[PDB]
Amino acid sequence: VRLDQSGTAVKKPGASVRVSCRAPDSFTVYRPRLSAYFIGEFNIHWLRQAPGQGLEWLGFVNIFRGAVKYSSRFQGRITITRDTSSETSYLDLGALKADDTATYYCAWDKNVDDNPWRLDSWGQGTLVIVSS
Amino acid sequence: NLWVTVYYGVPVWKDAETTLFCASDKHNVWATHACVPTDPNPQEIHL
Repeated sequence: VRLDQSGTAVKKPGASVRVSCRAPDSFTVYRPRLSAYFIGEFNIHWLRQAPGQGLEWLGFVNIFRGAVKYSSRFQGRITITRDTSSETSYLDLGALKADDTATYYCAWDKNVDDNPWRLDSWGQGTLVIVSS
Repeated sequence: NLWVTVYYGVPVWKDAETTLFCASDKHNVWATHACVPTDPNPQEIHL
């Protein structure tokens, strides 16, 4: 599935950042027995990569009703929301620190029991720069 | 002499009309998903 992300953003310390991740025509599934387009139970994962560092997991949102799980390293200053109408996901990070400069990726998770935590498709990545 | 003997399963067929169900190997107009999954190896017998 194709993922589209918002452009580069530059912020000052203590500000707030919002990065958009759109997954067109992928929020809905067709349960044939029920004969309708229902919203599937997909998970959109949010990850960041510091310059030259490894990957780090931020949190993921369940498309069905917006269930969220947040990494304890970011609890209290991160909010991941999705809009089923626009098929977009929003990462709202607050109290940005100078070490948050990273490329933030949104990933698509089919949420299949047989294969857990499968981040099948990835966005192009968004550069977020924080400095004074 | 002779006597009547009944046989089961003889290869005898008559022309007839009957309902035929679908089988096939995104959602489509023909509802091919509703068709039963066909056998991967069809059986064909030469008469």
